[PDB]
Amino acid sequence: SLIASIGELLIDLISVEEGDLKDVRLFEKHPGGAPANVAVGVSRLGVKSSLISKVGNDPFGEYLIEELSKENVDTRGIVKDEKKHTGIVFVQLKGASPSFLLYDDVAYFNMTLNDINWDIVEEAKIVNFGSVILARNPSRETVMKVIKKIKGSSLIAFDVNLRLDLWRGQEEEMIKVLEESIKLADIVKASEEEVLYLENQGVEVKGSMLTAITLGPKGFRLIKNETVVDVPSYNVNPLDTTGAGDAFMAALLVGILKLKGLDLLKLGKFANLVAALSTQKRGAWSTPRKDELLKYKEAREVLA
Amino acid sequence: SLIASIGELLIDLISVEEGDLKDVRLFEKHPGGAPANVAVGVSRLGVKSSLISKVGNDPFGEYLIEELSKENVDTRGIVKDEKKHTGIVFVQLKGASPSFLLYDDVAYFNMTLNDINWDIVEEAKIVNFGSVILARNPSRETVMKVIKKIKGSSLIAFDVNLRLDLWRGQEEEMIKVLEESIKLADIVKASEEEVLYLENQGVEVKGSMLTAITLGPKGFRLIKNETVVDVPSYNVNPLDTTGAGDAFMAALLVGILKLKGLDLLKLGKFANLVAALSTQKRGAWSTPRKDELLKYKEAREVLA
Ligand SMILES: Nc1ncnc2c1ncn2[C@@H]1O[C@H](COP(=O)(O)OP(=O)(O)NP(=O)(O)O)[C@@H](O)[C@H]1O
Repeated sequence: SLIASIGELLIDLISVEEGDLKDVRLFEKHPGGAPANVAVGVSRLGVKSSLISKVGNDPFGEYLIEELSKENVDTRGIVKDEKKHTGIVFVQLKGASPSFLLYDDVAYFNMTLNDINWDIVEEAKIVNFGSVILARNPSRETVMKVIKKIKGSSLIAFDVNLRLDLWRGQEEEMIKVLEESIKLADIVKASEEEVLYLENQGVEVKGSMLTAITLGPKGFRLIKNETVVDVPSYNVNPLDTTGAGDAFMAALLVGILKLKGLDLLKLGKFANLVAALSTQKRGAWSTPRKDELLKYKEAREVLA
Repeated sequence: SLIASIGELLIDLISVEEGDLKDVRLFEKHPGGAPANVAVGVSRLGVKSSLISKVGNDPFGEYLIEELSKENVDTRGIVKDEKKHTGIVFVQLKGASPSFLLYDDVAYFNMTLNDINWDIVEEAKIVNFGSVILARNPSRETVMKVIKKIKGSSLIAFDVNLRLDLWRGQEEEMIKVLEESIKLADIVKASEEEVLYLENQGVEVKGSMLTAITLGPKGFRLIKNETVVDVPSYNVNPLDTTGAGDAFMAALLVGILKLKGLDLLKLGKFANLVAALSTQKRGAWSTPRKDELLKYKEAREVLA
């Protein structure tokens, strides 16, 4: 029962104080990258996890592999780039206007077909990927080729996770690769904003097997073949919602992998529980551990 | 008179705690880059200073330009790159073995001939550069062409500032460029360690007009045509010596510009004073300001 994530793996330099990145003085270093965040979540839920990515031959690349190893995420598919350094992004999560500065000339955007460990990806039942990694070549063509290649042997999950800043000057190609990725996906996760934006350009944001649309404060919605199920969010006191989204995706993939048929109700309750609890942990890796979850019936239904 | 510096301008992310960069958790952001440090030093000493470099069209590029402007440094020659981000370097100054992680695929290494403001360069009486910017093309060929084109129309200063990590795989090409740069230099500055490294590979570390060899805390030595002067450092209890070298250079260049002749005595004392006092300020921009210097006889002789 393997779940493989392929994409960006990087260092998040999170602003410690408020203000535009221009005026932030202090930063905290943490591991980041949607695919890596989900990989860690999947692992915490008790499912063997693998990450396919590329870091530089430097201290930060070493740091990320170490942190991933501590979470028991299979790191064999993470290649070290001798020319490009570990990906980094400076982020400001605070304030009404969260912002970021992502360095694109880095290792994870430099993946080529010869970097892919095919044994690992062919061994997975579900392969997860996002749009961020597709923002630049060679990683874009590489990822698309890998997906097209394993289609049929593995369920393909795609988190839209759209970041317009990463496509300035190539919006036409963006629409094309996103649409192509969606059509290749059995599982598609997106926000209503992303659904509107995309559909407002002739692109239908839907998975062939399952679609999950996040509604921010209203919770989320699980759509399958005209059968729609809405799930309001739990009312709790969040300490940090930074990793909620990826905690949700992890849960959703683990649930799909675990339950016989795709029972939207049980899946929704499980996903919801994981996300809700993730808000009680700090950081990008806030997914709760299997243990903390067994105390819940909505979790035993999928993990136990 | 105007002194122009050409080279790296970047963001220094300084480790807050000790330890390997892999483990450092907190980093403080500050403006950095030898040429920029010298540019600021020159302006503080009351001389018109211009910096020729390239930053990204991003928050950090804006931060650097703003900071330089607060120091009255002419930034007209600082170009914004639409394709590369602002240079950055993660730094560990603490410990027995300080280290760094310099991101090389950044804006300041991507300078082309059309990025150079020739008006500013030609108008300068002294043009200063260092070896770091020569680490990668196109900046390397660009800087060499500029120096060769003004050679003879302006004094040329070169701070060896040797960083081996930046030349791995190209150690031989390194020696060639340093040799040629030193030979194009009227004024050469280097530490005794560097002198013993180059001359040990058939490289003579000497300027055609003046040579400055530093000896760390002990002091420095000014050499001009077989005339060797030893300047023992003034006694001080250092708060931070990070910017001492660049403060020394800024002083050395302002002295050379102001002094009718090349009185190595009036030059030594001045540079010695400026460097010594710089140890009383924290950070890469530690050059004392002119107003703090007018209280010293050794300084008035040069500025007043
Ligand atoms: N503790 C100190 N007390 C007095 N003067 C100092 C002290 N440390 C440095 N200096 C002065 O500042 C000058 C700068 O030297 P240093 O910091 O070694 O710069 P550098 O030669 O560029 N070395 P680097 O660029 O770090 O490889 C010295 O030659 C001294 O004259």
